[PDB]
Amino acid sequence: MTTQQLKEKISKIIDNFSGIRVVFTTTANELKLSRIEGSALNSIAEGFIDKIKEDIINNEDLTSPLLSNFDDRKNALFKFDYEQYPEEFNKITQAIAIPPNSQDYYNPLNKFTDVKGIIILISGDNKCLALYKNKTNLAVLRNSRKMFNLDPDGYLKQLPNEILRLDFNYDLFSIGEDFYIKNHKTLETQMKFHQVIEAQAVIALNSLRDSLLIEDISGLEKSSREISFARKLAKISKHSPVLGKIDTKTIIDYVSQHKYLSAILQINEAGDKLLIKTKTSQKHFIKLMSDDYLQSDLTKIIYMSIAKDRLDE
Amino acid sequence: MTTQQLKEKISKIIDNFSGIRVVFTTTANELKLSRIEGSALNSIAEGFIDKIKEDIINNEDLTSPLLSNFDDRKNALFKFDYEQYPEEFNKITQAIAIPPNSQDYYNPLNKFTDVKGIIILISGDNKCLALYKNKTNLAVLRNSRKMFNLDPDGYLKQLPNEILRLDFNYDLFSIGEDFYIKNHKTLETQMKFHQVIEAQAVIALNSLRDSLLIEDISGLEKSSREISFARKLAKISKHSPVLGKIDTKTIIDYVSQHKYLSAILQINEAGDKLLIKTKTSQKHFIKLMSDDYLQSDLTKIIYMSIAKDRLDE
Repeated sequence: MTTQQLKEKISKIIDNFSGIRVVFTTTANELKLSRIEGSALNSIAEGFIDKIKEDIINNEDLTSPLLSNFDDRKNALFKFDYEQYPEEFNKITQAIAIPPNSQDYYNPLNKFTDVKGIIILISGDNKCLALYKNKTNLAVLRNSRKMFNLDPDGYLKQLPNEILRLDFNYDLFSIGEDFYIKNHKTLETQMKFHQVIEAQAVIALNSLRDSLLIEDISGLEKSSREISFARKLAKISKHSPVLGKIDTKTIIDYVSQHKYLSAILQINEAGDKLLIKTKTSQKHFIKLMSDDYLQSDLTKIIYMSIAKDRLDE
Repeated sequence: MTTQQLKEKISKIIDNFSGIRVVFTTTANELKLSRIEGSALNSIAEGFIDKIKEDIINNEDLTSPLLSNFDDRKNALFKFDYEQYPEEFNKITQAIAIPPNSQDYYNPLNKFTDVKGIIILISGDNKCLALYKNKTNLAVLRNSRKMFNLDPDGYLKQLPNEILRLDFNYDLFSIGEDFYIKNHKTLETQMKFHQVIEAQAVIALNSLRDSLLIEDISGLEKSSREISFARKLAKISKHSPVLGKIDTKTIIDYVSQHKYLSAILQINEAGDKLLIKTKTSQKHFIKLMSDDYLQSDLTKIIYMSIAKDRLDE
């Protein structure tokens, strides 16, 4: 389901906006309905609709690649292509379909410390888009305290620091039965997705040691505890057009002949394995199995692709 | 000044943290000093240090490219390489150097509607890093409203709507005499940099007209009122490895041979100029002069680089 089709689904919901209702997900994994005032609700609706337009509708550089094809692209919504739905995904699926007559409402004596996330149900064209935000530390919003009598020298101090936020920023959303991610840190941390990524990264590490391309993998095994390397290891494990496709000797000779790659990735003292241990050399070898080292067919200049897309498909 | 040098400067300030003091910049372009309570000041220091570490120190994939070399890369702090300092740049430069004994303090009767931005002066290793935050449009809170006496009759509703925010999110910062941008929308909008960008885009249009490579520029001028195309026109005007090379016939033949481009970028009946009228053809020609169409010398697959880095340095 292409990016343009995502745009037309979003515009069908937006331009036929039917209603908005907000679901709080608690720490006990029960969807408690909210009690947002009508005027604030209209303001919320307006702001979030504008945010959706700015990020999807009028966003011409909006790209929809796979989450397992993780790269560094701003204004990019990743398609969730994994088999494992963290419990909040199922909670959002059920959040789509609380019947309107339900009295399962959120008691506000909970002081908004039970609030674990916030679900914004924007409905349109008889469909229901669902946004998810989290309950961050309340940015520490300090207001001037003018205790005095009722203070031109007062000082700034957060008073309640229990007030709900929703700074108009979806971390992820779901249309139909298709989930999209904007703030990946939320998925890997709050929803505890790092397990899946680290397991796929271990699969990649095993394929690398079994491929016998490098000499000492303890460098990569050390770097695999960080998630910034685990995502790239998972990307290589699931999408590498180099690992498992081109033979090892061709890769060794490619590094040898490639002037820059040889100077960036040092070659082994023998010549059948590679010596890749330091953080930068690890990152370069990672970008090597990612096929990010590309030469121009016009200007004949080599580049370093942070984000790329196949054109033949 | 490379990215690693930024990393060691930032860790020098962080690991030798000496103090933090906050300056409010008003709408009249005068730096009024703040009155943040000590504990809240401590929370600010803590949170902003964590954000700085997460975005610079512990960010292993942090890139520091030029602002005029704008591409779509997350975890990237753009180096301000223009000659024109928007007024807030000078305001931050002067914010670095308010003497500690200054009593030019912000009177809080202003209800924080005079607050135009917020300057966070994080000092360390006898240097002063300076963060800048603004009041983003898409920002809102909600507190519970309910009372009766002091009965489930009440709703959630924002009431003060004057409270200062300072989400732990810097839009840009300045170390020494080197400015870096994170939230580019803040620069192009609040600081009104879009004039400079549109001027560079008109310069690019003129350079394209002088190149005599295209036939009709009316499409480009229509799309140039949008800023998302103006940034790409500025990138081509200052960095294009294709524009500025007088070889239109070579580019024509390249497009002809290029399997993908030939279907999108049509050649005229005389074969000396290009036919670029539709938005899609415009976007493809833009990514063409950006040298984003790159073929692998290993997998022999053509790709579309959203973000790239020249490797020669």
